[PDB]
Amino acid sequence: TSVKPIFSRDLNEAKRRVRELYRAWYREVPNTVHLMQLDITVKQGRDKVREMFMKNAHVTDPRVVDLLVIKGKMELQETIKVWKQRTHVMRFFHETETPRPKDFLSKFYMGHDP
Amino acid sequence: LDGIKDRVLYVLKLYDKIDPEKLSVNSHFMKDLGLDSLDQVEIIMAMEDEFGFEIPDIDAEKLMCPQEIVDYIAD
Amino acid sequence: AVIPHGKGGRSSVSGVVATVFGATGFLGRYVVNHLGRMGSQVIIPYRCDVYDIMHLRLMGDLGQLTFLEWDARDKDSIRKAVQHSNVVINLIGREWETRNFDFEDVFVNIPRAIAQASKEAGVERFIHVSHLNASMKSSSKSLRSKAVGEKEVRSVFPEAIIIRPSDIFGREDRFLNHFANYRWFLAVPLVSLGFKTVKQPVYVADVSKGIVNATKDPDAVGKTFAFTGPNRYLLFHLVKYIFGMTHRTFIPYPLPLFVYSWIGKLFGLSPFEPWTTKDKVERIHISDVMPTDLPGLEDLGVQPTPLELKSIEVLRRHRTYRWLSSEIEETKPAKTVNY
Amino acid sequence: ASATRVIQKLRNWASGQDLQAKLQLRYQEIAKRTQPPPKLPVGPSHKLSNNYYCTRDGRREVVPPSIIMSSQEKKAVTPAPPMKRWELSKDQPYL
Amino acid sequence: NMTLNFGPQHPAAHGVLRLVLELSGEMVRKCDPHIGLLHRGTEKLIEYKTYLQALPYFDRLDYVSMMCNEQAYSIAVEKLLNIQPPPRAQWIRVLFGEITRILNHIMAVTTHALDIGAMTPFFWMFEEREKMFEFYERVSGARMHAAYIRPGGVHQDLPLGLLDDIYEFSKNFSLRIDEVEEMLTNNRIWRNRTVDIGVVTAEDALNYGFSGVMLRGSGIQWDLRKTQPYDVYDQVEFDVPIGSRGDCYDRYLCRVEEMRQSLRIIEQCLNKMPPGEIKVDDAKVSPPKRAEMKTSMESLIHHFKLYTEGYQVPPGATYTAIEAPKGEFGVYLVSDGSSRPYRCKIKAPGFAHLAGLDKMSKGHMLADVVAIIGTQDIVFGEIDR
Amino acid sequence: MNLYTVIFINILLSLTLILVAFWLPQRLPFSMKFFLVAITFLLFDLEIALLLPLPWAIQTIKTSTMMIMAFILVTILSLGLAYEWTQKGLEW
Amino acid sequence: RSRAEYVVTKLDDLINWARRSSLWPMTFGLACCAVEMMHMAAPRYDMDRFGVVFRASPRQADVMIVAGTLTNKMAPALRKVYDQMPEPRYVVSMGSCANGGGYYHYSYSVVRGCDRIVPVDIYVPGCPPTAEALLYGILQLQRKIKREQKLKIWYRR
Amino acid sequence: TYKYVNKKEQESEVDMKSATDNAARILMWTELIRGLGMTLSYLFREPATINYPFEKGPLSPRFRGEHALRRYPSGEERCIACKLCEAICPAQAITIEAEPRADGSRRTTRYDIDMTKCIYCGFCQEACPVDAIVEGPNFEFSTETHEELLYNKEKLLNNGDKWEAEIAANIQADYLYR
Amino acid sequence: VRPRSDVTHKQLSAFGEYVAEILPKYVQQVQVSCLDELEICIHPDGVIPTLTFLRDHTNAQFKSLADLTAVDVPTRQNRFEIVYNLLSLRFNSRIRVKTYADELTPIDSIVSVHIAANWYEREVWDMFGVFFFNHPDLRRILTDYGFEGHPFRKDFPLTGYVELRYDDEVKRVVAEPVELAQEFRKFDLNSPWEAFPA
Ligand SMILES: NC(=O)C1=CN([C@@H]2O[C@H](COP(=O)(O)OP(=O)(O)OC[C@H]3O[C@@H](n4cnc5c(N)ncnc54)[C@H](OP(=O)(O)O)[C@@H]3O)[C@@H](O)[C@H]2O)C=CC1
Ligand SMILES: COC1=C(OC)C(=O)C(CC=C(C)C)=C(C)C1=O
Ligand code: SF4
Ligand code: SF4
Repeated sequence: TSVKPIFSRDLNEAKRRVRELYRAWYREVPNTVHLMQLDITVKQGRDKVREMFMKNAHVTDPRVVDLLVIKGKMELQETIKVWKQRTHVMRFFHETETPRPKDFLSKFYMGHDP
Repeated sequence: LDGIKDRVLYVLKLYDKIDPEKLSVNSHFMKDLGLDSLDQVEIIMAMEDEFGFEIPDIDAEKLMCPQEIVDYIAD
Repeated sequence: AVIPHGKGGRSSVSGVVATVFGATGFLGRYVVNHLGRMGSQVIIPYRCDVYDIMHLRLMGDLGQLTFLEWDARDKDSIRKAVQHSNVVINLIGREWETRNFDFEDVFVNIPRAIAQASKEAGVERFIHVSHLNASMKSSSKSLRSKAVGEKEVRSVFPEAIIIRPSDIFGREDRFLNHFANYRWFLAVPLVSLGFKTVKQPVYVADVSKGIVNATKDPDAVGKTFAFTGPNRYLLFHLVKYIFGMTHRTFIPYPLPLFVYSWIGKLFGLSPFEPWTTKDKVERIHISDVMPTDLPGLEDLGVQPTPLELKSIEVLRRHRTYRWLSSEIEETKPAKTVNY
Repeated sequence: ASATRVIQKLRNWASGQDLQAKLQLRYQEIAKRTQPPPKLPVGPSHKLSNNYYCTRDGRREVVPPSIIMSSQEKKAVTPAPPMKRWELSKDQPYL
Repeated sequence: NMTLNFGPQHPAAHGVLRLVLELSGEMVRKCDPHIGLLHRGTEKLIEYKTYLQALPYFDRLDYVSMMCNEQAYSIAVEKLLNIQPPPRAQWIRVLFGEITRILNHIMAVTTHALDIGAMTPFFWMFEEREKMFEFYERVSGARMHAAYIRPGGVHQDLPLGLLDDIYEFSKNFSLRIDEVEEMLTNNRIWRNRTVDIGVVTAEDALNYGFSGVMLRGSGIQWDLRKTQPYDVYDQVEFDVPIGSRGDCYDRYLCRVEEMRQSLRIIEQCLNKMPPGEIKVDDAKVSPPKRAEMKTSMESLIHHFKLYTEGYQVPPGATYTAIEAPKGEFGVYLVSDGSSRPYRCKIKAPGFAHLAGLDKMSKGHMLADVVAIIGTQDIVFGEIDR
Repeated sequence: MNLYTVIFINILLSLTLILVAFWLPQRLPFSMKFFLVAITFLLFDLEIALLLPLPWAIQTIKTSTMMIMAFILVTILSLGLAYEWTQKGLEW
Repeated sequence: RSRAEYVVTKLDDLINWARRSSLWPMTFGLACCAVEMMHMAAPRYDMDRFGVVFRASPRQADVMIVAGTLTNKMAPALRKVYDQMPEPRYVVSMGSCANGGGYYHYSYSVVRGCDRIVPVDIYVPGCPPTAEALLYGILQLQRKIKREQKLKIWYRR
Repeated sequence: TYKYVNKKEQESEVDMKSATDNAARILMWTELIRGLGMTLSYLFREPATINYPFEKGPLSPRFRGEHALRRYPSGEERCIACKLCEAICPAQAITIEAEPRADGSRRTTRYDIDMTKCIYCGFCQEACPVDAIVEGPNFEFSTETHEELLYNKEKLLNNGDKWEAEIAANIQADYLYR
Repeated sequence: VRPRSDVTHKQLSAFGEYVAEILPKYVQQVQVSCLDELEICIHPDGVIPTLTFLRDHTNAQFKSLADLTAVDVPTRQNRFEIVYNLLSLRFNSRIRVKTYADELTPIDSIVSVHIAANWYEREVWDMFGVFFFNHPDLRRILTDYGFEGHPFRKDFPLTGYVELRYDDEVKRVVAEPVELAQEFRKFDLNSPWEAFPA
């Protein structure tokens, strides 16, 4: 315990920042899908944003959250100030890779080490 | 104002998750109709468009029922 | 056999050594893609100069793709290609009867010799591809001839899977690009003003994935699957929709086919790959058959992908700078016809 | 080389320098190949006597850093003597 | 501001550079150079490689000054082992170090001109550069990427004809500098393109960590070769070519002078190279001679262990800086007692210089930026590492 | 006609090339400086015009007036240039 | 000789000679192999003699020489420049860094070969592949371009 | 010792003669003409290029070039699979697995140098005790396909047999140095 | 055996004491290596203060920042060991000030003290993940635009988790989990025998 605060004194204040970033991404998804001529649906993309913002829903510690948005903000900057081209963005969608089943029987049938 | 309220209701009706039936000016989706925190933020965003008015998070967080939205939109 | 080891991506092994004679094709390109992604051993018989098959090299890994010189008239070339393959996939097809190859050859004659040898070799399974709705009596010589083949090959190779795809939707496809390219033509002829020839497109990948899944599944033997699609369409919406995404005017004007078969004959005379074919024309206005058959997609494991979803990518090259940024959402969808 | 005198004279003039004296192309001035076999010298430590390694192994006679001011009147001292000003060259001070 | 990126394929971008330029009209108001296009992981790979098998990596960080780069690792590892190279080896490293600064400067001056538009200076000097590589190849076997300068001493003795051939090259090389000297030093067109462009003030240069010809060009007098004499730079006499004002011309003129001063140092090295051994005689640090390992057991054991396992340098950490042609090249090698390093931070004269591009290229045209990168002599191998 | 004959061959030769070339194979960049130059250019281009008849005007019987006129034109435009220099114009 | 086959063999021989004699290469300029070619462009081993252009923009380039490591940040670009080159186009992979990952194979930031990104025609080996060695590789591309028989294949197709 | 480049020692006050000389330098582009003279001069110099196929740029004995595995004059391959050539390879290029041959001798069942992985350092040449793996002179081994560049024992042994005569001469010239 | 002059080990040692005395609130340890190099060690809070004193003190002018790096000792609670190497062109001496930073306990930025650090601090964030407060523009410099993970951390796999290839189906470069065709052979090299007391 006894940790020093990075930018947010408590999960509460930190959550404020997450809200802002969500908004940012939400407002940006449409633009990217147009400035990058990505073949995705704005709605679809906006769900992806939600996915990511929740993939890390479990974090309880304020410090971890604060870094997470710093990093998140940095990603947005790379996508609104466009330095990240389609190949970079579409990677988020994991479009080419073949999905792996998580069913035990499925894995048994395919991989030595699951 | 009633029309404004209609606009508010209109937006909600549009949002997918919100259920038209449960929807009522007194419904608090955050606690009632089951909208997630993030969803509430998204709703406010749609309102910001329909009403062309920006809402600070501080206040937006305070707005969790459509009536409350109407009230803020009012002022 | 080859025990399948690995995590599933390139540089891994799946144990499918497969001759694929017509890989250079639009469908082919995709077939080699998945086979290579999975890690299968792919032998690609080719006749066109090496320059044209370079696009296939990066697909697949080192020592996973082997290219062999092969001539259809020369039986020996087919013989050595299948020497060490255990799966043979036949995608040999064309739309324009070429001077030295007739629809029979490209569809029935050659695809027979091939499977014939494959058996002599002892290949476990042969997949033969023939166009959808292919009656031995269908109007287009092409479709009928293809039908003739699916029969024969069964006698040369029993229990040989016969996937029968509809016209395919994909980048570099004809079905979608052809119509979109009618732009050059000021008017876009459409027999019966593009009506009563409901058509069900199928994404190329879906077809490819399906085909690949066949190679690695015991359920398919003697099966005549039909990869069809996720939605049917009267040719009218399709044509306009295309023009819609291309953002180019749509001027549907009906043209009596009897005269139009003649237009196909005209371009057909072209020495360099006639753009339209008498046999094409008929095919285009040949109504898509109904879906009562060994199911293909989904049945073989891939859920079809709606046309509108990826249409944007196929038709983008045809737009103008003005519309390049435009997106699918801005445009409208076409309407299906369960009929 | 192998240039008619006139071309050389034009060359030297147009360039403004006796380029012939210092040609870039190499001709029979470069060290011949197959120079004689080399018997290289063996250095120190090859003595067969009084050559104990313990007396010639700086590798690990090195010790852990010396520590000052560990946490666990007086004149001011600089990192080192103030540097000495460099002096202008004498062959070619300027240019 | 019409954002435009100086994309990698463009020749002026050194192959990998994505300068996001904001063009306020043709005048460029901001640059945000996006390096990283050649980051190879050079310093995470070294942690997994023994000290000798990581030497090669140092020849590929700045790829135009190979041996001077591998003289910084060699000095570092040598410090951490409290071993010193034999006298002949130190002269050979100074001989090869100045051949590399002539080689880097011919690279920097001629390619800068290629960018500005002068094409002939590159061809005349590049023929003089293959003459020089030959010296690398004749001493190591590789035209570039030699691996000759080893962590202790150098690898093999100079072939018996090299010093005569280095004299013949050095004897006639100065006319070759004189010739581009006439063709690109007074041309009003060069001066106009180079003079008063990218002026950097003295204190700003120290603050931005420029540390190189960029430091010396604005008049600060700092050469790690005279201030902190590494190897034998205490027994050779040379004049640091300090420039006065800082424009890209004064920096060019300084680079042309250092080529001339290096010929003065190369002369001294050929005139005074000592008879002796080229690698320290401790079999523990430098591998045993081919005949010895094939006739004496102590030598085979020492050859087997050194090649298979390593020197096992004593635990410690050092930052050793040498004056690489670009500027101060330093290796912060942290070492556990293990034969393979723990960290190797390559300070690249170039990471600091490219940072200065935004400040230096201020109130300047699209064309000036091409000169600004050219006068930093930036090779992206060192910056990207 | 003789010119017409030559010119159409000239276009034909070029159209032939491009045709074979295509057949054998088988947003806000603005700086007033740029606009300003174009303008100056015409002010100078117009003057070139008022100066072009000078070869015929040399033979004019007056002569004195010719030169008096021509010298005034060149001088007044050059002063225009002078003020262009003095002002930020021509200083890009 | 008289045969539609002979006329179609001789005319590609003509088309192949033109592409072979004038290959305008486009060097990305990654890492150091670009230097070992700047030496090929230089006077000891002129490339122009052979009909090679020292500097050619992508749209006017017949050959792309990938010299140097193709990091995972330059890959997305190489493909773009390869994709934007005119159709008749060929790739020469120079350096063990490009044809295969070379030193830096196991790095997390280096693509293990440009063959993964762009189809490669001739692979020139060597850490700094010597400049003659590149010149041999370019000459090997010319031998590959002579053998191609595009017109013959169209005639018997 | 330092040296000022581009530092004007003093302010030479303009003298008409000086001014004229200068003005002439700007007006009649005198220095520009000086530059043209230099290039005209070389136009007359002999070009340094070599006919590449017919003539070859000189490489001395230590040139590393292409890997080869040598054999004893008797015909027994030199390698005895000590596998330290694998240990010191910086790039992880050489892969060696061995087993006692029927004769009972030690030999490598598989020796694979991945040349695309190899960075031609020449340490393997250095490390081998029997000096079985050597850096051969040939540099021209460019290959159409990536697989050809990967080399197994048979290609290297064959490479060794083809270039053994020159490899022996090269090692003969440089062994005293090593 | 290298020649060592104790003049320096004495000069530098004294300076160390001088710095320590002047900045006792932050200096924890000040040592001189056997290689005559000083290495004041400061509490992370003393980043701004200790540097500034060295950049602007008449008796210790340390004008240029040679390098900013972060070794990562995973065992150490504070994982990173930010090391700043400085040079004094006036006194021809270098010093190193090294602090400790854990993954989520950021260090102050010295871009104010030396603008050289603007880039190196971005380099330390990209590779190791330490964060620098008050940095003008902290953003990945060396890694790819979409890279996930900090690479030079000792806990990051060399080959990494993603590699790129061109896929025809999608006609675009596409990441895939890394699949290597010859894994990095991990030779164990440490010998079971020590060398000296050290
Ligand atoms: N819309 C569609 O694409 C549909 C296709 N199909 C079937 O799927 C198969 C693949 O179609 P698709 O890829 O579009 O066809 P393509 O026109 O792309 O050609 C397929 C391949 O067949 C090869 N080929 C054609 N003729 C000959 C010949 N005489 N000798 C040797 N090889 C030959 C071609 O090689 P090369 O170019 O080197 O000669 C090519 O690589 C076809 O057989 C077709 O019947 C069925 C329904 C719809
Ligand atoms: C000397 O500095 C550099 C160049 O510019 C002159 C580059 O062109 C290039 C790359 C250039 C090409 C296109 C060969 C590199 C690698 C370089 O280091
Ligand atoms: S191959 Fe050798 S030389 Fe070419 S880039 Fe990679 S390392 Fe530098
Ligand atoms: S070192 Fe020489 S001998 Fe020992 S294995 Fe490698 S090659 Fe064979």
